[PDB]
Amino acid sequence: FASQAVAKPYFVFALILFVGQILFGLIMGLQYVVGDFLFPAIPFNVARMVHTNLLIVWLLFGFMGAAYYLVPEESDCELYSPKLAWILFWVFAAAGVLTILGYLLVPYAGLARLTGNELWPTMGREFLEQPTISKAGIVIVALGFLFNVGMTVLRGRKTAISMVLMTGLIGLALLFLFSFYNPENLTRDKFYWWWVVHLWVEGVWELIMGAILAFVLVKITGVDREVIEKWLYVIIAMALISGIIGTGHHYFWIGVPGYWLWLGSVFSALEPLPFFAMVLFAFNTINRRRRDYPNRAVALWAMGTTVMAFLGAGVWGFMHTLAPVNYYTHGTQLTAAHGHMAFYGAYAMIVMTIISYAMPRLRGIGEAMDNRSQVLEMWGFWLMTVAMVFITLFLSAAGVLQVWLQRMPADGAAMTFMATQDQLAIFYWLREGAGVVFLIGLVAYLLSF
Amino acid sequence: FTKGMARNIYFGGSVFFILLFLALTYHTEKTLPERTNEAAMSAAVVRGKLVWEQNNCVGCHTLLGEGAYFAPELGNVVGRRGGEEGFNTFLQAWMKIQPLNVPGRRAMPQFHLSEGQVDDLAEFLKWSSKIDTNQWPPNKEG
Amino acid sequence: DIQMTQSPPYLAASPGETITINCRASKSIRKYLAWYQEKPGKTNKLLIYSGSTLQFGIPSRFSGSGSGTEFTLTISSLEPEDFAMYYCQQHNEYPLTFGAGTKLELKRADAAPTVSIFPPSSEQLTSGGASVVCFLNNFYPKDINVKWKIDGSERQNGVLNSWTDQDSKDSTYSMSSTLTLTKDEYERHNSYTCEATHKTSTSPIVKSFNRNE
Amino acid sequence: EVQLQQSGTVLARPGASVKMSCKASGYSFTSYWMHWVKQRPGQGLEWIGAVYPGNSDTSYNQKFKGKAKLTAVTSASTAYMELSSLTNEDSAVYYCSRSSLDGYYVKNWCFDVWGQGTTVTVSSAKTTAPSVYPLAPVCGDTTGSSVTLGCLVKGYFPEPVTLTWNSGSLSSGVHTFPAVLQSDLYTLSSSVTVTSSTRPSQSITCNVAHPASSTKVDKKIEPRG
Ligand code: HEC
Ligand code: HEM
Ligand code: HEM
Ligand SMILES: [Ca+2]
Ligand SMILES: [Fe+3]
Ligand SMILES: [O]
Repeated sequence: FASQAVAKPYFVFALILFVGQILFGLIMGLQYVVGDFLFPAIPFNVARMVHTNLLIVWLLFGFMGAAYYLVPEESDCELYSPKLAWILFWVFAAAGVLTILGYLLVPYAGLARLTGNELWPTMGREFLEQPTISKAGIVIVALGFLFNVGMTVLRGRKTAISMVLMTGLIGLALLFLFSFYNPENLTRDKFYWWWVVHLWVEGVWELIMGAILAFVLVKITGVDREVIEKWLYVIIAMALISGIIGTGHHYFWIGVPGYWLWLGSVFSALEPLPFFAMVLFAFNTINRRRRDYPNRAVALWAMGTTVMAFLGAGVWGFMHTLAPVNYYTHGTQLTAAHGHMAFYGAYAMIVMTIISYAMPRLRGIGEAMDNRSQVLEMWGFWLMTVAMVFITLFLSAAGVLQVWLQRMPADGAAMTFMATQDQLAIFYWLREGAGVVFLIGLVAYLLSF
Repeated sequence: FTKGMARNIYFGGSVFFILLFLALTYHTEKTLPERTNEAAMSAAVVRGKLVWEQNNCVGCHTLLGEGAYFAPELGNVVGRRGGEEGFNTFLQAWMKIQPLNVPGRRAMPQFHLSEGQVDDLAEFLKWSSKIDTNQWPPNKEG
Repeated sequence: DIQMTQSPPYLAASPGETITINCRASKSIRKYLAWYQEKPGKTNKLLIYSGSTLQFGIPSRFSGSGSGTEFTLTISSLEPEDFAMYYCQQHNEYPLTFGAGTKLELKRADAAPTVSIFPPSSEQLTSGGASVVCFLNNFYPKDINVKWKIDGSERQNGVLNSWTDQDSKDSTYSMSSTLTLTKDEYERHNSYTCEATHKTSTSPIVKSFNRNE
Repeated sequence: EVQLQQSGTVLARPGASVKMSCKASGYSFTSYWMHWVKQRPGQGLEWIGAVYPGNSDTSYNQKFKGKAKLTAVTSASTAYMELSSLTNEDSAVYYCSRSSLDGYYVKNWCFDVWGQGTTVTVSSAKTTAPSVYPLAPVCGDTTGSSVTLGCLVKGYFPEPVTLTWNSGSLSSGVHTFPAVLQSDLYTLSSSVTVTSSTRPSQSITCNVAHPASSTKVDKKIEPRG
């Protein structure tokens, strides 16, 4: 199928933006330990919002591209609108780029003023720092996309893969609506904030990744459609079942009733399950091949992604999801550690899993690259992957050291924020190091093209 | 055990839990005016919240333990800076003296805030600090 | 090491007036100068750090300014409790170093000293010693000079001086002078004299006694 | 409230050693540099050194690298300074104080709270009670509308002495001068101005107490004859 041609820009643009994310992560990582680095010009809070908004946005481009590609194979027909796919690309790229720039080129508050935040306040919330106009831009682009791709599954086959990925996307769009809801009451604010972040990341995205993964197994393997989709259904079932009440894990210390400590810890315990079964899925349907597949780089990506998703979201999430542990660890380098591996492990990795699949057969090259461009990919796989397990280790080491020095002693013996921060330097230095390894590993993954 | 019985577990399994969650969030919202002490949520504090969002403090600090890990928890900062009585006065000073300029220290920008805006910020923080937070953070340091 | 010199050593002023004091550094210290106040029976108190930043709690009547090498502290409308010692501290480099301070005294109307001379007590005497004491009391400004004349001839050796700080009640100073001699040296001469010269007069205040009676 | 509490006066002989302490209360002891500063009479402040109780590191002024040893005990929130091979130049007041910012890398900052100071006096003198002599006016020189008397307190060690007139009840018109050194020993003096119909008509007594020696004398000032 031809009009899968549209999926390229989205990937390519996504790769660029993700280079951006790293440099800014690298700035922050330096600012930790050289605390005035690039101050006043680029304060920590600006670098962060660039780092974290480039993450969200690039992953979206990945997702979309992914949809634009696999849907038409699944749907058995050409995509509804290539022109809408191309137009949207530019709107959404223009919007991402313009808003990152606002962050850099104007002090946040003046940017508030400038975009008339005054009218309908939505800025200044973690991951929701974009002006109310950029949010709406993001919304419009999303709705057009659902239309373009959703229209493609009304006419045409309905696989379970497409159905499930479609549910995936629609939910992502709808929940993103709560970003326009900014309650005057602080605890009510945080309460609904989590309906975006967590309902995204432990619920509705899981559908998007599962479906993306299920697709790649099907094609990469030959294994029967009926078992993959049966499995695909099992995994989301466990995701939704554990994840919806699970949002309780974010509900311990914010103002909402105590019963959340119980509900949240109980259901949270179950949340690694989808991810484990995701590793089972991975190995077992890429255990029993109807054919050896030219690209063993997709295989790897597919396994790695499930494995990493499980260590990061699965294992690291459990470590600190029970209330009595969370009580001390909440809002700590342990939080940074989990956030990193899990986002990398599930969502970064899956985006590249598909890229490795779609890309060759998109520049019309073939089902894989020349062995030169294959061993590069695998090197880039291993540098980035290893680097991240390193990044999270140093971060955990620093988290645990923070909890010991600041959280556990009583008043008077607990060390101040800024002073325990200084003891942690060595870890942050090593963290920068792993961060450098990563960039190099991205650059390799890139030069595989 | 086939794909159908798998798919329904998903359908109903998630309809049950969505409604259950919507129920509890209904229940939660009716305790909030007691827990967060909305009776004491003044024009001052709602405005303070605005000042907070518009300057992106959460881009560096944590509030009630969510936010950024660069800089201290402000959720309980009242307690650790002369508390109820003199906090407003402190925060007035705190904001005009940034950045401190100790070499190599992490720095806080100068926001050029009005004495009105700072005074709002203070009530917002003072009020934030009295939310029933299930006894979090563990201690004075936050 | 970098060395600080403050000026002036002391300064007199009145309540409600403005005064300003200087602190110079031997080499550049960028913006990193602090000032402290010292008062009797209280702990040293940070006023300004970083050249110009008021410390929490300090009233804004205090201020400071400078960079590089040359710095000043200013008090806007002096107050009764501002009369104190002020020290400056460089905080740019190891080792930390301090200026030797500025005493900010309360001005008052000039006042002549009351002089009294005292011969050795009869008990000091029968024990072998002879202290002649002279009190110069309740005077202003602090500058004064005492001169011991024995039998018309000035005496330099064996004289100890002691001075009070500015009285907190009446803003004047006092001073005793003690000429210490032996019973023997003491019984050798006849007339002992205490001379104070102080700007409230061109002519010395003269107290004496003859040893017989 | 942030407070530093420093130990009492110590007396030492030359060549000996001395250890003073500073007890911190009201903040996180382990998070601030504790600094130590020396001050001798009429002599300007000198930074001795600092300790950081969070990891026990120290920093010494090169001029005190032999003299001083800073350590800290984290469970008692107290820091200590041992000075050694005491010289007469070591008689001085010693302050501790707390860096006004927290953390290990603010090594050389300004301080925001000071101890009250601990005195060190280095001397070979032995403990000795003062001799206390009444000073009356020159005999027959009775001429004013007021008259002044004095008490002379001589040859004592160590400081301090407290002096009063008429057991404290006669307290204005009084000055007491700072003690000074002659050789080993201190001497100090006090005067009282009182209206000339008061004495010798009523009785005026000098009261000197020296607690180092457990002495309390009372000299009543008698007219001369
Ligand atoms: C990153 C550039 C920051 C942003 C954005 C804001 N703050 Fe901040 N703050 C920052 C740092 C690195 C520090 C530690 C400073 C030090 O040298 O000690 C702080 C400190 C504070 C504090 C002191 C709290 C405490 O020590 O317990 C307060 C009250 C504070 N900051 C408030 C604050 C507010 C109200 C902001 C919104 C306008 C804000 N900060 C943004 C860094 C940064
Ligand atoms: C791939 C899925 C996941 C992603 C992308 C992810 C990401 C994150 C991020 C970024 C945060 C910090 C949020 C913030 O900025 O406030 C966070 C917090 C948290 N996550 Fe998840 N997570 C995932 C899965 C999980 C799972 C499966 C669990 C439970 C086993 C979990 C448990 C937690 C807990 C308990 C916190 C709170 C930390 C604190 O209280 O300070 N996460 N997660
Ligand atoms: C390797 C180079 C990287 C560096 C140096 C880096 C550094 C950082 C830093 C310093 C923060 C902010 C911590 C704070 O608020 O105090 C952060 C946030 C974050 N980063 Fe990165 N990062 C890097 C790569 C990545 C990658 C590939 C991802 C995607 C998985 C990622 C995902 C995130 C997320 C989700 C947060 C939100 C943190 C939270 O709220 O807990 N980072 N990063
Ligand atoms: Ca966060
Ligand atoms: Fe979660
Ligand atoms: O999460």
